[PDB]
Order: sequence, then structure tokens, then C-alpha cells
Amino acid sequence: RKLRRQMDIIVSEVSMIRDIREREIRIYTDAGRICRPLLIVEKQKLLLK
Amino acid sequence: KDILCRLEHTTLRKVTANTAIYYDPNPQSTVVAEDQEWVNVYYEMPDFDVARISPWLLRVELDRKHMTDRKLTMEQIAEKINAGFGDDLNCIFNDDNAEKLVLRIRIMNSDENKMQEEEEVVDKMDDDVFLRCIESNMLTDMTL
Amino acid sequence: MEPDGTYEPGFVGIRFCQECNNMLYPKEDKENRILLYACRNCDYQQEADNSCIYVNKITHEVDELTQIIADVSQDPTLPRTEDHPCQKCGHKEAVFFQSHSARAEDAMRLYYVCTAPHCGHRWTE
Amino acid sequence: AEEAEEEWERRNKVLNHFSIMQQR
Amino acid sequence: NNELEPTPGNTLRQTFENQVNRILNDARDKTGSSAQKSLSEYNNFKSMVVSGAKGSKINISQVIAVVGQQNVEGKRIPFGFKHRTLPHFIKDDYGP
Amino acid sequence: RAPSTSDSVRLKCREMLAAALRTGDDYIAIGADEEELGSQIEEAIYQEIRNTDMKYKNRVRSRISNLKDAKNPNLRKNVLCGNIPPDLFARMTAEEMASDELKEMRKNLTKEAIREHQMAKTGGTQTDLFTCGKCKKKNCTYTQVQTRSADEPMTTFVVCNECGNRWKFC
Amino acid sequence: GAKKSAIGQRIVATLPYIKQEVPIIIVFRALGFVSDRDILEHIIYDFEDPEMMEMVKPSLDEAFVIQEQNVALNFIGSRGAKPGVTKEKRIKYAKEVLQKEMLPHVGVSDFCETKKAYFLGYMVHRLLLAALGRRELDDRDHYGNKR
Ligand SMILES: [Zn+2]
Ligand SMILES: [Zn+2]
Ligand SMILES: [Zn+2]
Repeated sequence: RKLRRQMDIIVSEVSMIRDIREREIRIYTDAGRICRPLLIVEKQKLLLK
Repeated sequence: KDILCRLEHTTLRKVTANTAIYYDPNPQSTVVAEDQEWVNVYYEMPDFDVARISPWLLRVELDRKHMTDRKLTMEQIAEKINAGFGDDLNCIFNDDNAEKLVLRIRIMNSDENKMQEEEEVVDKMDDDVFLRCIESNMLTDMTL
Repeated sequence: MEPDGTYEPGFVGIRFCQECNNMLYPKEDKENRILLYACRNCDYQQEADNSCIYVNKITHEVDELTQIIADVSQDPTLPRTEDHPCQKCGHKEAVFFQSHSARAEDAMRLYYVCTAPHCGHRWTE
Repeated sequence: AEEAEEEWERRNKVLNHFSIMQQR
Repeated sequence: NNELEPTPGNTLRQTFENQVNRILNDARDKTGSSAQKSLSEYNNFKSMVVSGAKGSKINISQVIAVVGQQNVEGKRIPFGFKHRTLPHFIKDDYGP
Repeated sequence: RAPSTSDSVRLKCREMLAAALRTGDDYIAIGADEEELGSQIEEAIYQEIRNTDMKYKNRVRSRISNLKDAKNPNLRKNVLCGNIPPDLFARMTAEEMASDELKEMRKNLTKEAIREHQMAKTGGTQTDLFTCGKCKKKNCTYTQVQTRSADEPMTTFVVCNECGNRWKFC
Repeated sequence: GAKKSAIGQRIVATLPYIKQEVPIIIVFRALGFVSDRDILEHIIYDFEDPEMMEMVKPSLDEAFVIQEQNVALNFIGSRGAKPGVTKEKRIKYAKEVLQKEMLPHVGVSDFCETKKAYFLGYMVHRLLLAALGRRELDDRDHYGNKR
């Protein structure tokens, strides 16, 4: 997650998913998914300065 | 609500709570500790043809929470199982005051020509797979 | 012989051989009147140890509490509570949830799970 | 014999392995 | 807390969805009765309802008081987003 | 009065009934012999059947387990004394001789648990607002019908439960 | 009726191209695994759960009829068509379908049969969890499950 926000991982395709109930970490980089930007919130505060 | 017990299609699978396959050599002296004095005090049963029956025991368990919800007894279950498959099927149970409702089933060996009398390398029915067919046919076809 | 004891004789899951690595089928020896186990591909045989070899109609005990690990508190998508008296140590910020399965569990009682290090336990209130 | 004994085994499945090795 | 008495005829989860049905129904009907007495006969909005057209008592609360429950196929809103409905809410939240 | 018989099967069943009363050591303080009362119970069962069949052996099994229950000492002491007659003990109409102590309280809540099943059902309705003009009571309900329709205006239909009455709100 | 009386525990999946339905445990015999210890490892990595055993126990009986790996390669190609009475030609067809046709995304090489066996076990274990009582049903209208 830290390297994804430092212009090292393509955020327009690579998606990271962590699940605990199924213990399955799925990562899909194929075409067909719809993504959109969001405001990252860190420590119940807006990261945007 | 008394007529509801006769009209509702109460399946036999819902009544039975658990079913296990045990290995009981001596029928009078079983290996189960909690169900030892029940199969021993019963002596009026003609135990003359039970020495060459099927040693494999198929003990079923009846749910007590289902008895109080559908209003059923223990004398109406043994009289129906023996009247479905045939007379070559033994049935026994205990009172509804112990720790759980159990029911043991056995076979009725004629002790005459049921032991390789005519050889015939075909094998009628193996004793290990004989109880699996009845266990899966009584919980669906037989209806109280 | 009283309605108080539970039923847990110890059902064996599966046994492995030492030559074929297959599940052994139960059989009976009429020469010794005992219980033995053998397969079909080989001729390996061994003595028994118990009697319960089959079970039918599962799902009766509390199954939603098991089949889960203590890593459910690392997900920040779960709310916290103010319960601090624990059964091991004493830490607040416990995680509570239902069951989330097929039957979803008829009991709506919450399952308090702590998040403090050095624990690995689970209970209910 | 894998093509002659398989069709008859799935039809009824009432046999034992002791009768197959003895014939061979 | 494992102390609620379920309704005889259903389970425990089917009882919770039934107890909250009469709470939200009485909540949207009590507030609508208070708005009926506030509007006088001079208001032209009530004249459209008293005349008998495409408008009744339920249409007044949905624009001033409260709309109500938006059920789907009779049943309530199911779960299709990891036992939730929207990511804006927390898990295990049965809020109205 | 101890009845006697000549059948071989009947003489064996009377001896097994005496062993059920021995468990507990209750016949010593009362004074009744287990052999005399054991023959009176088997005689009452054979009087109604008068035949040796599988059903005759089912009734005997239901009477031995009721006497071997160590959790109900008061149920067995009532037969050895003079509270419960020996012939009436095997004439049914009692629903399994095994209550008292704590079992009697379980049977009371058993019939009450299934009785309340047909009381609340799945719903309720009944808002109790409209007044019926046929039985001077307010047993009317509402029906949120007609949302858009066509040119017909919407109207909440009011159908009274009792006495069978219905009309329109507008 | 009177044979096995346990048809409900069967699986008989519908493999591509294949006419009728064939069991899935026969494929494990062709992947180079002739023991129940290795096949159970592909399904779940923790066999210490007695609840997950009663579902796979009746399915293990269908594997004792075919023990040799060469025999499992013939049963698959025999149901596709009928190239006469030569059993040798039916082996080559089952070799290319298992690699190039069956699961092409995991690899179509010859040495990929080892990696392909572990991928099939996870698919079987996931279906058994929802068919027993430990997993819900997947939604079809879920946009995350579509492209
Ligand atoms: Zn073996
Ligand atoms: Zn803790
Ligand atoms: Zn009326």
C-alpha cells in the first residue's frame, strides 16, 4: 500500500484486496473493472493538505 | 393440534438426530457404557436366534426437542419400522426418562440356509454395506 | 447413566497407511471375533482402537465460534466496544460481531474478541 | 483387464477383489 | 443480550424484521396526523386532496413530514455488499 | 391375593417384575412383598390381552423402566403402600408413569409451549382507528392500495374485520 | 433401491467437450497422484477437521476402481468418441486436452501438470463449503464479479 501511493505501482489497473473471513488475498490486473479516485483518510482525518 | 400430528408429513429424517455404526460382538454385553443396562435387563425377548445375526450395530439417536414439538411417543415408532421393510428386521428401544432416546436395530437370521448353503460366487449382500442401504432408505421412503 | 454427561468418544477422521497411503475399510475377522482395518489395493491390516466409524446429520453444536482465527481485529471495518474485563488479561477495545455464515445463526448474541497482543483466545457474552 | 471389468463393476458394484486376482 | 422473546411462528431473525416494521409504520403515521391539523382549509394543497384526485394522506408526509419505508418485493432491503448495503456504513449496523 | 398360572412364559415374566421393586430398598420399610405384587401386575395385563404376542411384551417393557427410575422414589412408594391400586397401575390413562420431582414440571411447560404457537402468527395489523357502522365497535383495518393507477383517484380502502364490512375512504 | 443408495454424495462434473458426466476423482489418478493422502492435500491444507471428512469420504470409493495412471488417461478419451479398438490413440488425446484445453490459463506446458493439480483442489473445496454449511451463495448481479 505504501509503494502504491509513491508512484511505483500502477493505480489505474493493479488493485489490492485483503480479506479475513475467507483468508483470500485476490489481486486482479485484467481489463473490465471500473475504478474511480477517492480521498484517502488517515487517522480519522483528511490527508489532503 | 392433535389432528395436526396426523396430517403433517413428519419425515423420519427429522426425528432421527444422530446415526452411528458400532461394532458390538456380544449383543447382551454391549460396549456402550451409557446404554449397557438397557440391552441386558431385557430377557423376555426370544434371544435364541441372535447369536448368528449381523455383528455390525446401527444405533440411531432420536431428538427429544422434536418429540415435544410434534407430540410423539416411543411405541408408535418401533411398530412402524418392522411393518415397512418386513419381519426380518429387529427393533428395540428404551424409555424416555434416561439421558437420550436411542434405538438399536438388528436382523432376523433364520439359522438354516443363510451361511454359504449353495456357495454361488455372486455374494448376495455384504454385512458392511447392508446397513448403509437401510440407513438411507428409512430416512426418506419410510414415513410415520 | 444420567442426563448430565456429554457425548464425545473421539471420532477418528482418517488414517494413513505405510505403503499405499489410502483410507482403510473396516472389516471383521470371524476367527478371532475382533475388528480390523484393510484396504483393497494392498494387503495391509492392523488392529482397531475404538468403535465409532460413522456419523450422520451434523451441525448441532456451536460451529460458528470455530473455524476462525484471531486476525479478525486487524480489519478496521468493525466497530469496538467498552468491555475491558477479559478472561486472560485486561484490555478494552474489544471486537464484537455475529456469525456471518450460511444459516447466519439464530442466536444474535455478540462474540467479544479482544485485539491486544499476546492472547489468541475467544469467548462469548 | 481394465476395459472388460469396469463396465460390469459400475452396473451393480456387488463383488470383491479376491475373485479377480484368483482368476489371473 | 439473548433475552428477547421471539414471535411464535417465526425464528429470531424473522422476528427482528417484524418488530421494527410496526415501529417505523407508527413513526410515519403519527407525524402525518400532526401535519393534517396544521394545514388549514385556505391552503390550496389540501383542496387537491379533499377533491379526490392523484393525492391522499400518504402524499403529504412524503413531501413535508417523512416518506417511509421503501420495501422491495414486500420484503425489506437485503444485503449484497459484504453483509451490508453501502460502504458508508459500518458492518453489523441494522439502522433505519 | 396372589394369582397363579401354569404357562411357562407367564411364570418367567412375573419373576422379572419382582426385581424392579428390589432396586431402592423401599419394600422393606413399607412391608409389601415384591413377589405378591409382581404377580398382580402381570395378571392385569394378560386379562385385557389374553394372548402371547409381540404387543404383550411391549407393555411389560414400559412398566419395568418406570419402576427402575431412581430419580422418582415417591412414584414407586405409592404402589407398595396403598395409594395406587395394583390393577390400576397397568390400565393406562396416565401418560407414562414417570413425572414428579422435576419431570412433572417439564410436562407442564411442554403442552404450554406448543399451545402459544397459534396465538401471534406472522403479523398483527389492526390499527384501531376507524369505527364500523354495523356493530358499534372499532375493529377496522387499513389497506395501502392504489398508488398511481390511471384516471381513477387513489383511496385507502378500509375493510372491517368482524361482521364483514368494507367501504371507501373518499 | 438396493445397490449403493448413496447417489446424493456424488459430484460427476461436466468437463468441457465431454459427452456425459464423469467423476472428478478420476482426474487425480491421471495427474500422477495414486494415493488418498496426496489428493486430500490438494483439497484442503488442514485435514484436522472431522466435519469436512464426511463429505469427501463417500467420494473416495470411486477412486479404487482405477489405480494405474495409464488407465485414467484411457477412461477420459473413451467417452469423447470411439477411434476403433486401439487404446493407445486414446492416451494422446487425453494428454493435450488436460494441458491445452483443460485450464489453459494456468499453463499449457508439459511440466505444468504438477502446478495444475493444486489449482483444481481449491475449486472443489470452495464448492463443498457452500454445499454443506460454511459458505453463502455468490451473487450474479454483483458488479465486482463481472467485467
Ligand atoms: Zn491400504
Ligand atoms: Zn485479549
Ligand atoms: Zn364491524
